[PDB]
Amino acid sequence: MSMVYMNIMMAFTVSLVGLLMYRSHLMSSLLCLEGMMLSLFVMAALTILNSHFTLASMMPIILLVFAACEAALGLSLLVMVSNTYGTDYVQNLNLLQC
Amino acid sequence: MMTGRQGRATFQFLPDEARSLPPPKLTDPRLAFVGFLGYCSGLIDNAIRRRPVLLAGLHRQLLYITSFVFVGYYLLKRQDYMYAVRDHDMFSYIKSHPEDFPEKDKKTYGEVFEEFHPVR
Amino acid sequence: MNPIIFIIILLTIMLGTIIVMISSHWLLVWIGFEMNMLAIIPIMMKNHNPRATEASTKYFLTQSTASMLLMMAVIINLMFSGQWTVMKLFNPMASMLMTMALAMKLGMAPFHFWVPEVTQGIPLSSGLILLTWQKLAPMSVLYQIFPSINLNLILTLSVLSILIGGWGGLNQTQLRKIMAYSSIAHMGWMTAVLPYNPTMTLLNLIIYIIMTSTMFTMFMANSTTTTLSLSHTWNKTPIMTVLILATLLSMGGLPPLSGFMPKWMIIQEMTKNNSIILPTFMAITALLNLYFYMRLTYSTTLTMFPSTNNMKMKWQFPLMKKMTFLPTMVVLSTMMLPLTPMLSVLE
Amino acid sequence: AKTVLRQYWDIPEGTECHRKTYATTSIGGAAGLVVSAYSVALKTPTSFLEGVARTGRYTFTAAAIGAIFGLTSCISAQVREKPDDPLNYLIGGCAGGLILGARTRSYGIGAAACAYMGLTAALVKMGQLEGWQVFAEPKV
Amino acid sequence: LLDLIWLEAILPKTISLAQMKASTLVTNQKGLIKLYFLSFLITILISMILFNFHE
Amino acid sequence: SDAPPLTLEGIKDRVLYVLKLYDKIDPEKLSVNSHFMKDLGLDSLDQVEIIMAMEDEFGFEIPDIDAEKLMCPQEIVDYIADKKDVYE
Amino acid sequence: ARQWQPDVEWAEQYGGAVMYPTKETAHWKPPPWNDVDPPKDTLVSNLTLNFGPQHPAAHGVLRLVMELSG
Amino acid sequence: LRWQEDPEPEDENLYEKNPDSHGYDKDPAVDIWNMRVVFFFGFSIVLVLGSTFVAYLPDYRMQEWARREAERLVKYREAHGLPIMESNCFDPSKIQLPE
Amino acid sequence: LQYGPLAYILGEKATKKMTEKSKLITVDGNICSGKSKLAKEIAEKLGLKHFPEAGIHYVDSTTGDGKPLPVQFSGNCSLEKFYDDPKSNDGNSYRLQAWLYASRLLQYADALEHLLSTGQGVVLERSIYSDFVFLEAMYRQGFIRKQCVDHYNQVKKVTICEYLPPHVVVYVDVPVPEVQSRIQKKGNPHEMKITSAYLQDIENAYKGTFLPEMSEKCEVLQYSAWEAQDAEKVVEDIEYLKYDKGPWLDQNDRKLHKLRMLVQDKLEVLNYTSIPVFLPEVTVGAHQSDQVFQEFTELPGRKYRAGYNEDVGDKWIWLK
Amino acid sequence: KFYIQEPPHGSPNWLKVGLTLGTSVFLWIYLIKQHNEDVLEYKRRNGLE
Ligand SMILES: CCCCCCCCCCCCCCCCCC(=O)OC[C@H](COP(=O)([O-])OCC[N+](C)(C)C)OC(=O)CCCCCCCCCCCCCCCCC
Ligand SMILES: CCCCCCCCCCCC(=O)OC[C@H](COP(=O)(O)OCC[N+](C)(C)C)OC(=O)CCCCCCCCCCC
Ligand SMILES: Nc1nc2c(ncn2[C@H]2C[C@H](O)[C@@H](COP(=O)(O)OP(=O)(O)OP(=O)(O)O)O2)c(=O)[nH]1
Ligand SMILES: [Mg+2]
Repeated sequence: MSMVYMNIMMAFTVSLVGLLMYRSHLMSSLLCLEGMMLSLFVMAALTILNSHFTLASMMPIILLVFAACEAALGLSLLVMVSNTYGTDYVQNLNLLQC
Repeated sequence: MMTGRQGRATFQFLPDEARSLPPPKLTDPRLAFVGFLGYCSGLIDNAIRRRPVLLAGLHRQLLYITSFVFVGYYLLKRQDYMYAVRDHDMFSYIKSHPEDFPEKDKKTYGEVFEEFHPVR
Repeated sequence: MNPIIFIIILLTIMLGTIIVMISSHWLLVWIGFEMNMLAIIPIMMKNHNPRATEASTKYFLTQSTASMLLMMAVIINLMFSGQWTVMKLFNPMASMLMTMALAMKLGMAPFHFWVPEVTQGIPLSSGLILLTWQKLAPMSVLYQIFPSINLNLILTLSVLSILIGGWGGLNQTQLRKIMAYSSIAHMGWMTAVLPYNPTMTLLNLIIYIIMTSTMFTMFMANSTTTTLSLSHTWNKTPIMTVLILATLLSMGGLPPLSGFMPKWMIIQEMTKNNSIILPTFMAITALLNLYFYMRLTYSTTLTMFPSTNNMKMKWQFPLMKKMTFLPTMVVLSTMMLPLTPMLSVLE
Repeated sequence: AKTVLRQYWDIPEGTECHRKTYATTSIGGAAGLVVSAYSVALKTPTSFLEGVARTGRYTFTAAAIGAIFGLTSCISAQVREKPDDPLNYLIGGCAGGLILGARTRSYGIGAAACAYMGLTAALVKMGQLEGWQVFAEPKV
Repeated sequence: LLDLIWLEAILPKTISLAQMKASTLVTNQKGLIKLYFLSFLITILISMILFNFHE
Repeated sequence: SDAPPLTLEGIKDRVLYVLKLYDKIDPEKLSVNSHFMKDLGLDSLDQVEIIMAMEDEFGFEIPDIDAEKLMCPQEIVDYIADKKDVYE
Repeated sequence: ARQWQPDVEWAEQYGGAVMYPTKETAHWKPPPWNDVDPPKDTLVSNLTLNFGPQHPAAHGVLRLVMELSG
Repeated sequence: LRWQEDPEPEDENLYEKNPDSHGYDKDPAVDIWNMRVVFFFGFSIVLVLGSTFVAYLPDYRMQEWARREAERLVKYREAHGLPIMESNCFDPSKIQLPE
Repeated sequence: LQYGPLAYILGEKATKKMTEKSKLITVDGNICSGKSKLAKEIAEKLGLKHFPEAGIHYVDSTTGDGKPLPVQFSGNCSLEKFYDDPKSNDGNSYRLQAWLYASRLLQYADALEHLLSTGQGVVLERSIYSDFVFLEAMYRQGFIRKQCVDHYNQVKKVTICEYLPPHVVVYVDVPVPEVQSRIQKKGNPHEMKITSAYLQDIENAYKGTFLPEMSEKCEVLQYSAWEAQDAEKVVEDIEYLKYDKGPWLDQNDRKLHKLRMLVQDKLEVLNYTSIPVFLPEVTVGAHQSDQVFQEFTELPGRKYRAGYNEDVGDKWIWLK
Repeated sequence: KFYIQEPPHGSPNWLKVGLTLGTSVFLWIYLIKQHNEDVLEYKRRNGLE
C-alpha cells in the first residue's frame, strides 16, 4: 500500500462525495460518475500491472467499455429531462413523491 | 448449510445416488394434494374468464391436474432425497466423532432426585 | 416499441441476471448488473411521459452509484487477496461497500427512497419486473458472500427495512406505492435470516415473488392503480375481489395461507441460534404490513364502495388481458402450507 | 458506539455516577446528532442558523435524556445497595421519559415516554444479566 | 372511565396514534434527488465513524 | 397549507404600502378613501403606474377595462378582494 | 334495517394523495389518472444571430436577422 | 341525493303470505321440509338416541371397575392384617435417597 | 389467430393493408341537418362501412344478440326526458351526456379497429371530437352544473389523446331557424321542445371552437343545406383531397400496432370513462348497483362469456 | 346463431384440444414409465428383487 494508493483512493472518495452532493445540474453529477470510473480504472490497472497479473490486464479495458455504456445511457436520459423542462436541473425531477 | 456437501453432484436436480431411495407412491397423500391444487387452478381459470366452472373445458382441467401431478412427483423425489442426505451426513458425523456424542450413563427415577413443588 | 425490440430488451434483462448467477468471477458479476441496468431503463421509458422520465433517471442514478461501490469492493478485495473468485471477501472494508452496494440495489432502508418513486412512475408491468426480477441478482450475490458480511450491518438494514416498509405503507393510497413499501419490508425478512440459514432467504424470496407477481397480475387485469379504482372491481369482476382478499391475507402472513410459511421458517432458524428478541420484534412489526393489506380488503372485497353509471357499459365485455399463470400463481400463493417440508429442494 | 458502551458496562452499577452520567450523555448526544443530520438532510432548513438551531434543539433533548437516565439510575442503585436490579433502570428510564415531555411541552408524551422508556431500560438491564443477544452470532 | 376511556387510551389508542405519526415522518418527503443522496452520505459516514461496520 | 390567508386588513395594508412608495404621493396626505385625481393631484398616467405596482404586489393581471375604475385606494382593496375571493 | 355499505363520504377518505393529512401534504394532489402530466409551457429559446452586414457572404450591406435552432 | 341509491326495502312478514309458515323459507314446500329435518335429526335422533347412548356408555372412565377392585383389595388386606392403605406408593427398597 | 405481437411479427402490419381509400370520415352538424342521409350515401358511393350515430343503446348493438337492453342496464338515461325536463334533480342531463361519450368513444374504437384490421374506410356521425358541442350547450343553458363540465373534460382529457382524428370532416352548416322549422316538420313530440337558444349554443361550439380545432388536423369540408342534398358532389370533393396535414402522416407500423392493441381491448378503451370521481349525476350506490348487476347476468346469453351459454344453444362447452 | 358477432370462442379450437389432450396423455405415460423404472432401480440397488 504505497503512497500512490492513498491519492487514488482519495480521488474515488472525492468523486463519491461529489456524486452524493448535487448542486443543480444533472450534467455535473454525470461527470462525477465518469470520475469514479477513472479512479477505479487507475486503481485496478496499478494493482494488476504491479503484480504482473498478465491475464487481468484486459480487465481495465472491459471496465472502460461498460463505463461508456453507462455514460451514454446517462446522457440519453439527460436529453429527455432537458426536452421536458428546458434545463437539466434536478429540482424539476420531483413529480414523484416518496 | 448443505450447499458445499462433499457429494460432487453440483447443479443436478436428482444426483444418481438418489436412485437408491424408494420413489414416492403414486397414491402418496402429498402427491394427491398437489393434484388437488391443480384442480383448483382449473376451476379458478374458468371463473376469472367467466366460464361454467365445473364443466367448461374439461380438456384444460385435465392438463392442469396432470401438469401439477407431474411436477409434484419430481419435487417429492428431490424433497425425499435431500432429507435422506441430511440423515446420512448426521449419522456419519456422529460415528466419526464418538467423543462428542457419548452414551449417557443410564439412571432410573428411583435414583434421580427431583425437587417437589406443592400445589396448595 | 417494436415487438421484436421489446423481446430482445427483455431477454437482455434476464441475461444480465443469469450472468450474475452463473459467474464465478467478480468482473462478470459486475458486467451482469451493468447489462441488467442497460436493458431495464428502456422498459421504464416505454410510455414516454415526464413521470416515467423522472423514475428512470432516479433509478439510473441510484443503480449507477451502487455499481461504483461494488467495483470498489471488488478491487479492494483484489488488492488484499490477489484473486477474483466470487466467494467470501477478504477485507472488512470491501464487505461493507459490497453489502451497501447490494442494499442500494435491493432498495433496503435507509437506501429505499427510490423504490416508492420509481414504482409509481412506471407502468404496472414494468413495476412487476422492478420488484420481483431485479431482486434475484443482488440476492444471488448475498447468498455467496454472507460468511464475511458484518452481522450488525446486515441485521441493522433488515430491521430498518421492516420498520420503514411498514410505516411507509400506512400513508399510501396508490397501489404501486403500497406494493413498493411492502417490498422493502419483505427484503428485511430475507436478509435477516441470511447470516443463519441462506436457504430460508431463498424460500422467502420465492414466496414473495409468487405473491407479488399475483397482486400485479390482478391489478393489471383491471388496469387499477389506485385504491378507489380497485374499489370498483366488485361491480365488474366479483371473483377477482375474492382472489385479491386471499392473496392479501397471504401476504400478511396469516395462516393457513402460504405467506405464513416464510415467517414461520425464519423464526425457527433464528430461535435455533438463540435469537429471540429479533424474531419477536420482526413478527410484531410485521403487523404494520397486515394493517394496510387489511385496509385494501375492506375497500375491495369485504365492503361495496360506490359505483359509477358508466360501469354498466363494462359488463358487456370480457377480460381480454392475458393474465398469464394467474390461476396457478393464486393457488400457489394461498394453499402451500401443507407442502412446507418441500423447502428442502432449495438445499 | 462499541467503545462508549464498553465504558458504560465496565463501571459497576451504583458507583462512579459522575462517570456513568458522562457515558450515557455521550450516547444520547450522539443519537441526537444522528437525528439532526437526517432531519437537516431531508428537511432543508430555511437558513444556516435555523439549521444549527434545530441541531442544538434535538442534540440537547437527547443529551438531557441520556444524562438523566444514567444519573437517576446510578444514585438509585447506590442508595438501595441493589446493583443488579432492573428496578433501578425502570426509575432511570421513566425519568428520561419525563424529560422528553418537558422538552416537547406535552404531558401526554411525558406519561407515554415514561412508561415505554421505563420498560425498555428495565428490559435492557435484564438482558445484560441473563445474557440476551439482540444480534446473536450464528451458532447452528 | 375504565372500559371506554383508559383501557382504550393506553394499549389500542396510543399504539395506533404512534404508527400514524411515524408514518407521516417516513412518507412526508420532498421527492428530491438532492436530499435523498445527501442522506446516503450521512448513512455511510455514520456506518464507519459511529458503528465501525468497516471492521 | 400553513401560509396565512389573505384578509381585508392585509390587503388594505399592502395597498397603502405600495401607495407610500410612490414618489408623487405625499405620505402624510394619503387617506384610504382619497381620490387619486381629486385629492392627490395625480393624472391619468400616474394612475396607470399605480395599477401596475398593484399587479407586481399581488401578482395578477388587471385589465384596462377594470383598472379604469380604481380611482381610490379603497376601490383597489375591493377589486383585489373581489377577484381573490377574500370575503373575510 | 338494511346492511350498511360505504357512501361517498366514506370512500373519499381513500381518494386523497395521502391517508393522514398534514401541513406539509396539504398542497399534494393525486397524480393524473393515466400518469401523463401536462406538457410545460413552450419555452423554446431560439438563438438570434446577425448575419451581416460586415460578413463575407452578406454582400456587404445585408443585416439578416436569423432565428436559429442549432 | 348525493347518488342514485335504491330506497331501503321494507321487511317481509312470512305470515302474511303463508299463515302456516314455520319461519324457514318463503316456499311452503321447502319450509315444511326445513322444519322436518331440523326436528327429526335434532330431537328424534341426536337428543333421544344420543341421550340413550350416553346413558349406556360402557363404564365411562373406568370408574365402576375401580370400585370392584377396591373391594377386592380391601377384603384381601383386612383378611391378612395388612394396612388398608400405606403412605408410600413405591417400595422404598427401589429408592436410593441421596447420601 | 387473435391479433397481438405474434401476429404483427408474422406480417399483419397495418400499412400493408391500408390504401389511399382507407379514410375515416365524420359527418357533423346541428340537429336535423341531413347528416344521417348524407353520411349513409357517402358510405355507399365510396364503398365504406357506415356507422349509425352512436346512441344510448350503441353498446347493446355490438354485444350479445345485438338487440337493445332494458333501460335500467343503461343508467335510465333518456334523451326523451332530457327534452321534457332538462333541469331535473335526478341528474338525467349529464348522466345522458357522460353515457353518450362512452358510446361514441366505444364506436370510434370500433371504427378504428375496422379500418386498421381490413383497410376499409368508415363514415361516422358526430364522433367523440364533436360531442362537446352538446355539453357546451347544456352548460350555457343551465342544464348541467359546473362540476359536471369538469368531470367531462377530465374523462375526455385521458381518452381523446390515445386516438387519431378522422381524415376528413364533413360539416353541414344550417342556420338555426331552418333547423327549428325542420324540427317542427319532423313532428317528434319531445324533440319539438328544443328551444332556439340551445340550438344556437351548438352552432357557436361547432363554428368557433370545433371547426377551427379540426381545420389544422383534418380536411374540413363545409356544405350548406342546398349543396348537401347531392351526395355526388360531396363524394367528388373527397376523392380529390390532398391529405397534406394531420397526425396520420406520421404513423407507421409500430405506431399503428400500438393503436390496434388499444382499440381491440374494449375494457381498455373504456377504462377511464368510470374514473373514481363522485358526482351525484354519475355516482351509483352500492345497493342499487349490486341489484342491477345481478339482473344483468341473468339475461339470455350473458351469464357467461360469449360462446359458453347453453340457454342460447352454445355447444361443446366441455371441449371449449 | 344467437350472437350478432361471432364469438372468439364460438366453436372449439380443435388444434388446442388435440394438443391439450395429447399433452396430458404423454405426461401420464411418461410419469407411469418413470415410476416403474424408478422402482426397478430401487429394488436392484438394494438387492431385494
Ligand atoms: C420486542 C417487542 C416489541 C414491542 C413493540 C411495541 C410497539 C408499541 C410502542 C408504541 C408506543 C407509542 C406511544 C405513543 C404515546 C403517544 C402519547 C400522546 O401523544 O398523547 C396521547 C394522550 C394525550 O393526547 P391528547 O391530550 O390530545 O388527548 C387524547 C384524547 N383524544 C384522542 C380524544 C384527543 O396521552 C395519553 O393518553 C397517553 C397515555 C400515557 C400512558 C401510557 C401507559 C402505557 C403503558 C403500557 C400499557 C399498560 C398495560 C400493560 C401493563 C404492563 C405491566 C408490566
Ligand atoms: C439535577 C438532577 C435532576 C434529577 C431529576 C429526577 C427526575 C425527575 C424528572 C422530572 C422532569 C420534569 O420536570 O417533568 C415535568 C413534566 C411536565 O410536563 P411538561 O411537558 O413540562 O408540561 C409543560 C406544560 N406547559 C408547556 C403548558 C408549561 O413531566 C411530565 O410531562 C409528566 C406529566 C404526566 C405524568 C406522568 C406520570 C404517569 C405515567 C407513568 C405511568 C407508569
Ligand atoms: N343531449 C344529446 N342529444 C344528442 C346527442 N347526439 C344526438 N342527440 C340527439 C339530438 C337529437 O334530438 C337526436 C338526433 O340528432 P341528429 O343529429 O341525428 O338529427 P336527426 O337524426 O333528427 O336528422 P339528421 O340525421 O341530421 O339528418 O339525438 C348527444 O351527444 N347529446
Ligand atoms: Mg340522425
